[PDB]
Parts: sequence; C-alpha cells; structure tokens
Amino acid sequence: SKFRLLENVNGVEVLTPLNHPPLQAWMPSIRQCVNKYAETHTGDSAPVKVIATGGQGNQLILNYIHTLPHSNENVTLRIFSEQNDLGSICK
Repeated sequence: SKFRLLENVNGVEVLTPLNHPPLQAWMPSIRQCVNKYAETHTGDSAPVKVIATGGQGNQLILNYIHTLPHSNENVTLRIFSEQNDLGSICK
C-alpha cells in the first residue's frame, strides 16, 4: 500500500506500488489518459491521484481516485498499448 510517484501530471499524482515493475514506457499513454480525464473532471471533481499497475503486456490498469466527497467518480480503466482512442475510454 506504499506508492512511489511516477510523475505529477497537472496536479494529479501518478502513482504505482513501490516495487511494481517499471512503467516509463507507458508514460505517453498515461499522460494522454490523464489529460483527457482532467478535461471532464474539473474543479473539486479533479482526481487527486491515479494508480497505474500492470503494463507488462499490452494492457495497463489506471485507477482514478477522487476526494472523498467525489468518490462516486472513482474509476478503474483498462488501456491498451496498441488499441488507440484513449479519448473515448479516458473521458
């Protein structure tokens, strides 16, 4: 339950478990997903953090975590390396 910070993307902490394998290769995809998600979840509804896991094959899991009063907006999403249209899945 201890997380390391991959990057802060416009106020959103992108985190992964401390000993999770490297995810640097997924950063451009993660940045696009966060960028698109942050377009629609603004103000007090902006996510506080996103937990990234998996990614050793062609699939990555992203868990967007909001403040407690906006936790009905929390989502787990699955993205592909090859399959595109991050704009549809991350909005």
